[PDB]
Amino acid sequence: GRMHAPGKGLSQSALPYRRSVPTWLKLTSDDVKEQIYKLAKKGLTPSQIGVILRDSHGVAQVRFVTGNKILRILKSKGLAPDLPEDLYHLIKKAVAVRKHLERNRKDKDAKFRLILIESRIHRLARYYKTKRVLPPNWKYESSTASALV
Amino acid sequence: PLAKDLLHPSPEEEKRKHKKKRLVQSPNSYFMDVKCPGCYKITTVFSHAQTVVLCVGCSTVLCQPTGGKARLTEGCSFRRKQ
Amino acid sequence: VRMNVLADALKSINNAEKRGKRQVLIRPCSKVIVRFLTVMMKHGYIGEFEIIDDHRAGKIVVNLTGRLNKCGVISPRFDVQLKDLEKWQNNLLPSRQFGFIVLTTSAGIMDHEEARRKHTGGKILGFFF
Amino acid sequence: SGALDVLQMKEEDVLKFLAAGTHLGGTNLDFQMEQYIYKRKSDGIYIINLKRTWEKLLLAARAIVAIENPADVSVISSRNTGQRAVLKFAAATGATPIAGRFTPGTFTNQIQAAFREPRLLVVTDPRADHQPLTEASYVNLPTIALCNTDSPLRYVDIAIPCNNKGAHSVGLMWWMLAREVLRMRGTISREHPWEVMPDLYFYRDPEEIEKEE
Amino acid sequence: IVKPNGEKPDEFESGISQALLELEMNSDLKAQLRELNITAAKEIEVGGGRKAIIIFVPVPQLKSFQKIQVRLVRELEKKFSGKHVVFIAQRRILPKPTRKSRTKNKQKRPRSRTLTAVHDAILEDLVFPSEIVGKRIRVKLDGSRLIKVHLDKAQQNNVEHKVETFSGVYKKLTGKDVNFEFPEFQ
Amino acid sequence: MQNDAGEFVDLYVPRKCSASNRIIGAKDHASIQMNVAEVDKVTGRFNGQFKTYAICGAIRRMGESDDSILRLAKADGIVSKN
RNA sequence: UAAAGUUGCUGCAGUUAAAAAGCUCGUAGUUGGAUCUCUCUCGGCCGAAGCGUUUACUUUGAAAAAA
Repeated sequence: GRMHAPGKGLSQSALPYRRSVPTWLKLTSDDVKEQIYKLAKKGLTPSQIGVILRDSHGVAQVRFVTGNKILRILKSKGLAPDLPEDLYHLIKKAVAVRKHLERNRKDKDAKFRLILIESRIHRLARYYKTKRVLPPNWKYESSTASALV
Repeated sequence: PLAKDLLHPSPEEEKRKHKKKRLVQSPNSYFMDVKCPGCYKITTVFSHAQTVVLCVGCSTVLCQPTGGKARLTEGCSFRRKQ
Repeated sequence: VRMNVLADALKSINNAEKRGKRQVLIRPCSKVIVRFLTVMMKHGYIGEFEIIDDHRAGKIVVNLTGRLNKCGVISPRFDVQLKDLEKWQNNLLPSRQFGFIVLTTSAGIMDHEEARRKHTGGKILGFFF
Repeated sequence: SGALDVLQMKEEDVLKFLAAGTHLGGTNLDFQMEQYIYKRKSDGIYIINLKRTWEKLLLAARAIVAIENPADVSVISSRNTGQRAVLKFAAATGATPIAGRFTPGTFTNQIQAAFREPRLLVVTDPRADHQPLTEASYVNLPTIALCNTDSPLRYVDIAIPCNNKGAHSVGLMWWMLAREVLRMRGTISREHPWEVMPDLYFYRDPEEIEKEE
Repeated sequence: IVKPNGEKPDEFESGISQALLELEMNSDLKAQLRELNITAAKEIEVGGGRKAIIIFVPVPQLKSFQKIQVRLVRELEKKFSGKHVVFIAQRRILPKPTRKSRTKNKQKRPRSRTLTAVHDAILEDLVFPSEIVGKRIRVKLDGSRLIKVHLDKAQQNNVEHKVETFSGVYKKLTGKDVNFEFPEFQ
Repeated sequence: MQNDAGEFVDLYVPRKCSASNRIIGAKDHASIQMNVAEVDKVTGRFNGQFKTYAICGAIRRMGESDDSILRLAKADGIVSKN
């Protein structure tokens, strides 16, 4: 179930058994990679890149075409985001909640939600520091969070 | 029922099941080629697309985002693949 | 969350056998589950089973000959020496005439009698009778 | 049937089933009766697969024929709809009928006057004839029941999927069971139609006849 | 064309290489065969009296070799009458490390070079024109395993005769019994 | 049920359910032993032979006696297919 | 001390008999999914032949007063 919610939803993606490039996809590996580079240069996260390639270019799974994952491709090319996308969005949400709390101090539910979001941020940051994606000196601050976003 | 054959379920039963609870999971979605009356190329659209897909050679909209399957515009022929 | 997928497999087999069903679906599958099932099948307790190969983790359909009184797991996997095997098999087995204690051993996953034959101990995985 | 050409269902039997409304189930379906239906109609009625109906009827006949004493088979009916059908089946086949009230303890209480020890039990409706079904579980008594789409299958060992609501259908099925039992024994042959038409088994509802007369 | 690492081509390998060279000398697909080469070739018996040709191909070339797979296979079958022919990529299996590991074996074993992955890829390309859409493993009471592969239904026509040649090849170079059935409906 | 010499030492050998292979206890009065008459292939008449199916009371209680007996009959060729 | 499975590791309880924190977060703790089958001394039968990342485990073999 959800880490910070009582819900236990089953909704997710179901990858098909076949790992081969679909017959309708005439795009080559280098064509898909160039598409990924162009989308990344627009400032799109790998999730957005995958969604756009799925919804418009017929790319069912970038991994099965290019043999590599979107973040791995962007890291190889060298234009990957400094801090990982999920951590970036968690920090963005925490900054938004703190900005809201600055003007609404009686919003105790917002305070509870901020506590939960910051706990998620700390768990993700600890994981990333374990894997050396983030420097060991990296620390999320309640006073200087809006500089990482 | 006791002796329910769990190895070879009916295709109707497998289509009834949740996509993840199937014997081997398979998506309920598909990729479909849309052809427009005023276009020379066929555009592949996800059945459950989240983006607003414009015409590959025009400004005509192809599909609209929706809670589930994308809503195709009226006037463009969509054919399912595989 | 789910730890000890072997525990889930054995409990599902137990509940299916109690319900009288002829087949049980076990997911996820694993190497330890397959070896335990092979140990159970070599003694005629379950019969033939099949591994449904997803591309993520296994599934298994186990045919159920109505012979299994009980298959269970021991958690944690206590380390068992040969001199201490009799005490375990006196606590866990209904008789000295039937029933097996499964141990994972440097020589493989196998029942306590064959562990005695190979003169070896290991870690107790479970039991079935 | 046993995949036997002689025991396969014939056209006249199918027309009798369709005229009687035998294939018409009900709005509700029991989860243990799903294997006996074909599909649900647009009016919410389940269609009963007549091939499975014939298979279960012949299985019940095979069960009844393997009882050396004809009186050892007891045929029950509590609803008046199947009472005449049960009486006629008992007269034709040699079974013992219980038409009307079934006194509890008829199988389990040996002091009662009506105490009996059947070797086989055939009931019309498992829901209406639930008491003989429950008492058959005290005396090792296997049971045959004419079950509808919504009929519970507890203590029912051979269920014959059929409309057990309409008088025509239940009378026809008791007539068919009698005919199959006699054919399987040897009395009456399979190469000529039975001289008894099924109307001898139908509940009459005397008001209809009296207003017609 | 043929280029064994042991530098000892055989009569059958040389014959296969010269047949491929001839196919270069007159065909409509010469341009692709210029770069392509093979590692080895073997003749095996699938069962009864029939035989199979197994052409081992360098892995990077395999995909390109699969582009012209159907045409070249048909040509080689025509040159070899009733002999079925199959293209297998030559993949090496690094042994599972134990507490005996030397300087070369210091580098961690790639997953693609494990026995499981290599056998799965061998099975995948052994049926190449047909795609594997399912797999089951049946464990018999004696403990033996039988693999049942479900191939694509729409490609059944040109691979059904190849069944029992696929199984023989797999049992030869892999050592596991395999059956090639087709799903009732995909 | 055997001893070292080889003689059988049990008082008796209880029946097993034909649907579950579990032992039918000596006080299972809800259990049945259905006798199903066998039929000559040509004439369709009771030929004196029968197939015997013992069903425990647990199966009859859960409503599975119907399907269990149907499966047993189908396996024996008494009940046809479809 | 056993009886005491009335201290419960084996092996107890926690709806109403005694009992689940008002509720969440959360560090330590505990527990965690599938997956990987030569020998830089060589001499015309003998030895400088390697905890070969490691540990836990298991099976050895030493060594370990008597009473």
